[PDB]
Amino acid sequence: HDDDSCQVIPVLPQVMMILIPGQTLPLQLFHPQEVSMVRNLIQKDRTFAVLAYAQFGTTAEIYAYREEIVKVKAIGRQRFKVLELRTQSDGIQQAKVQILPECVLPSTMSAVQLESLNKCQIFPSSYKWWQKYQKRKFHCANLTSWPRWLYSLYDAETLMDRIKKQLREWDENLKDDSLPSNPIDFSYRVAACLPIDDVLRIQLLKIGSAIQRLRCELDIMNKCTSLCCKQCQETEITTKNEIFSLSLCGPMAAYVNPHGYVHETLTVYKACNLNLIGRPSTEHSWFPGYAWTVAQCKICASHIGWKFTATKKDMSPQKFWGLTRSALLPTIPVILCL
Amino acid sequence: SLTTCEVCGACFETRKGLSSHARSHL
Amino acid sequence: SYNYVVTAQKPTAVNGCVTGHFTSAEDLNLLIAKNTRLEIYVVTAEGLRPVKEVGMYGKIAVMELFRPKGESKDLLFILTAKYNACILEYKQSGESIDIITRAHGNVQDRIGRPSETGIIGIIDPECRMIGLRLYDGLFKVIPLDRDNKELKAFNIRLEELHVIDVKFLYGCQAPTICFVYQDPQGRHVKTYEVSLREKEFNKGPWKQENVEAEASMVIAVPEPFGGAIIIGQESITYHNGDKYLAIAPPIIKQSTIVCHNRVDPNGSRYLLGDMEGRLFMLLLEKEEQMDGTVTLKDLRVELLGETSIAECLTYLDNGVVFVGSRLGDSQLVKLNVDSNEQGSYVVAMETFTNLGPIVDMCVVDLERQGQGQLVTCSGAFKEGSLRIIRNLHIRTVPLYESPRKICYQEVSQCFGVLSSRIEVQDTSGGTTALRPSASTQALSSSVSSSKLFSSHETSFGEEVEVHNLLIIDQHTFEVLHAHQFLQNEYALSLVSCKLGKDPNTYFIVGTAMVYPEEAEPKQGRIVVFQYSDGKLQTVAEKEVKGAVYSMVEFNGKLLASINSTVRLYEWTTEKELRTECNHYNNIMALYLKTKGDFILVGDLMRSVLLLAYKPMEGNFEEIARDFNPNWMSAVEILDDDNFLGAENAFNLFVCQKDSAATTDEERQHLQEVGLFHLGEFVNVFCHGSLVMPTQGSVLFGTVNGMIGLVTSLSESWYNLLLDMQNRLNKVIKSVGKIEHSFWRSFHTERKTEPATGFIDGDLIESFLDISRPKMQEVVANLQEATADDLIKVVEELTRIH
Ligand SMILES: CCN1CCC2(CC2)[C@@H](Oc2ccc3c(c2)CN([C@H]2CCC(=O)NC2=O)C3=O)C1
Ligand SMILES: [Zn+2]
Ligand SMILES: [Zn+2]
Repeated sequence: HDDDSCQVIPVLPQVMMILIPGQTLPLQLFHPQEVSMVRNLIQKDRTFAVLAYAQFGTTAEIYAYREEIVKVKAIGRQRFKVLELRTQSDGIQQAKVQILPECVLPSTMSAVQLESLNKCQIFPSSYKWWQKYQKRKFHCANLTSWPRWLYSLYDAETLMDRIKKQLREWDENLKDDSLPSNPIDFSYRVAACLPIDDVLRIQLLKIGSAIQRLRCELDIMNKCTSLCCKQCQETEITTKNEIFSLSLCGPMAAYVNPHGYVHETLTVYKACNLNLIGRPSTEHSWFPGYAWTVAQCKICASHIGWKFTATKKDMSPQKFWGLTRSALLPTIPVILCL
Repeated sequence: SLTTCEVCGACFETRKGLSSHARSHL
Repeated sequence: SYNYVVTAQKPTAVNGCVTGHFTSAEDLNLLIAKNTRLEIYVVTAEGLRPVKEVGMYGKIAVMELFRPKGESKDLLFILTAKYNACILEYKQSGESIDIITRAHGNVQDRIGRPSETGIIGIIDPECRMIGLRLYDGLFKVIPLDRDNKELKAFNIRLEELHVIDVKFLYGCQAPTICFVYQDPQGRHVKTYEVSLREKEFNKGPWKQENVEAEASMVIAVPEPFGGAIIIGQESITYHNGDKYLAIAPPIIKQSTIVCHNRVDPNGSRYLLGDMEGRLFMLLLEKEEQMDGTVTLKDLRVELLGETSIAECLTYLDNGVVFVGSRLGDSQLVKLNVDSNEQGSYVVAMETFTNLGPIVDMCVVDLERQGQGQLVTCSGAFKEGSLRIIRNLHIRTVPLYESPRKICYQEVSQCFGVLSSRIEVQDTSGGTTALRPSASTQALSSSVSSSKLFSSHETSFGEEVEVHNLLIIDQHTFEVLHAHQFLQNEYALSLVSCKLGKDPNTYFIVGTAMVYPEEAEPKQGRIVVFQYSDGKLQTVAEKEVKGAVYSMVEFNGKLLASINSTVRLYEWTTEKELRTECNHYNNIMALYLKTKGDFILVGDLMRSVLLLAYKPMEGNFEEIARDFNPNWMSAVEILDDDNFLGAENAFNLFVCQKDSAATTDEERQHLQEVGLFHLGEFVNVFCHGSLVMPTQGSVLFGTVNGMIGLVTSLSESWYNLLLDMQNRLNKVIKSVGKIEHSFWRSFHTERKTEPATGFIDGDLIESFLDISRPKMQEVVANLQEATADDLIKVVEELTRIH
């Protein structure tokens, strides 16, 4: 579309969600009113509107359409602000939408670049390397009223490595396509893969620039080092340090239960103040080798996740915990900055 | 069967136990 | 509101300098480029004769002379940053001298990634074509074979998408470019031939598939040898078909080569300059073979001397070299036959004032006359200085280190300057300074003694900055005291104010502790100094938990920003700082301004946040905010409702509080009420005037040493001037035939919107310099009003500066 267009887009009715650009939502449309829309959509723009509930949301574009009922799969693309809402008789809802802004900015030193220096800006393809990176990319900081290290705090490529390095303390694993190269894309991945609650998510989606959004996500990863029960708010479950990745998968992948319920499940070494419900089992144990025991807040008995315990004696770790993103609330043991 | 949670997979002795659990999800 | 901008000081930094035959075939000219301005001299055996200095509606990015088939004297190709391309010719009706645009057009491409190494513009040795490398992957070709009055071009595709530097080669049958590019496997040099017939590339004469990792300069050797010299960090290599001569001069591995000029038309002596003012000569040792041919025996490099940090170099004649500088003054230097006591063949034989970069400034009435002089932190490194500018006359105080912030303490008749010095880790186990300078040679010195903080495998050669507070006398401009701050401490804010019921006037310095490991600054210091018996003593230090980015006296208190917190401070009876209130924002408080009880906060990204200190309550209350993300460099309060700022790229802008107090959402938001492409990069905004219908006076310095005034206008006035502007734009002739409105249009990297709420006083004032016939034409039919009454109105305006 256009970064600040006013477009109209149909709303998947009962669907309710925060959709981060670049997330896929699987949908099964059976009510007849709905399947009609999907039909029109897929013949036309193939994009509907996922609302935040609230005057915000994301557009979702369809990349998979199978009629059995209509079964679809959409990717999130653009964030918007609701302007109007036609709740037509059919039961579907049309929406006047303002596309929120993805400001893309040049390098900080682009304007202050000394012509003579322009033929050194291409660099030839580790602490020392990034020390030189900053000494060379921001050399022309001497022409301004600010120092080099300040400009690094707004330099997309630095911000991103800063984020990678932390994310690696959670998953000694990949470092290549593992994460995107476009600040915008990378910014959006981080948001959907941090252990944050929907409000934090909504903040990042309301941020206008990929640079401001990376700075934010960094602030989240540096200040909200404690994860509490979202429901009673008075129970610290686990701390940033205890995050790890059981397999390549990652530290909070999405797993499916025998009933299609999905669970972004952050694996942590130790959790606290949790009561265990029942006897361990192994059915559909997402982590083959350990058994699961349901876990809940000792104060409000809200579901937090499971406790995985090793069947064998070889395996390490012997115990760990899986906590589902929707139960958790990040907390600062002070605001988040742009 | 009647006493397992569809969402987290918990199993109660009783089909009331299961409803008081269903709250804690909503 | 509505605002009026006028130039008080043209840009002084030189950004490019070519030596050719522009005024006549028999004259040696030096054309010099200063951002918007072109300067044309004649090279006499006594020195430089001025000829004509013109203004372009653009930023000069390519400036090259060339002599196509069927031309008496050279012609000038200029290409501006907004992609305006022109070809200019000289023409003097005995007394009348005009620069006529023979061709023009905007060479921009609707799509295309701007190349990282920026706009390159070359001309084929046989003037067959102009080459432009504007976008990664493409190459524009302006055929010169015929009158390309409109600069009709064509875009040859190019597969190498990161080309560093590119020049046409000499002595080859068909037009040939030689370029250094980088891909995964390294940096490589390739040629191509340019087929205009076929409007694409054909194979080239030669290639070399792995050259010096940081090769950056391609120099095309002229017809005698033919080929190209590839310059890099440590090696100076030569390539031609099968010849490959490579050297690694030890002398060049101290600093990086960024300049070159060809001295002899045959191309066996090239001047070379680095980033530390070293001036080198590279001599192509030739081999005169009997067959009649010549081979390249050896490459030698000789150190000639030291000059201003050079942006561009041209030899003139009789051993005179022009040095174009942006960090310091430009100069003429004479190269002698023998060396000197130390060994510098160089001797400075002239200099030219450059106030750029203007990092900080302040306005001050040193003579108690009601006029007002301007004192600037100017330049960097060895060129650093104070400049004193009065109505204009300029006194330069050389500092030999970088001034960063300046403030006037009238009580003690001196200036406070925060300055940095580069030193380098020494083999004795410490650090050595690179040369004497302000901190080094101040009558008295002091070194902070805090113990508030606690923090050997570095690198011999690694450089370090040493931050000092300088106390310079306002009359002798001598360095009286030099206070050296803590090791690993980076000074940021400076203030001279009396605080509380205390009668002393103090020096307040805000700092931040920086370590290469920790990205975000987690600790800092507000220090309170007082200068009295020739010595600076420390009154109180408040150790903060962040970087003090700005300090302002706030009606007797001290308003400081610590990272994202706007903190208000009071001076106690016991001479210490107490915290009244805090205000925590969601941006970093890089910029802090106050008019009365209003507070302006901004960060690097044009985030604006208007606070206010509710006096009875003793807290701050958010009045309004705006987020229009973009790089912002400077910002100032015009009045209690309007706010002025500088953003990328070289644009100014003004937003105002919604004066229309309608609803909460409206009243707590600032509307954009002014957009103007300036052309300079504003570093500091200073309320003041250099003198004594318009209301206000805000002066600004820029990186190019251009000084500006902004003044607020009256709805009636703005409209009337608006008409003048267009009225004029019909009569005043552009140099590249560039539209005033294009040039002033607000210009980001990816956006371009037309200017608003600004009057270009530079154009307005040009009315008094046009012909009284033409004057009447621009006044025709408006109340029509004569010239003579408009000649008055402008005169009032010239008086503001
Ligand atoms: C197939 C066994 N069963 C039989 C009874 C039942 C009603 C039909 C289902 O009872 C579950 C419901 C829901 C869930 C589970 C089991 C198991 N489970 C998680 C636990 C953590 C983990 O690691 N993997 C999981 O799949 C659920 O969310 C399926
Ligand atoms: Zn709880
Ligand atoms: Zn459950």
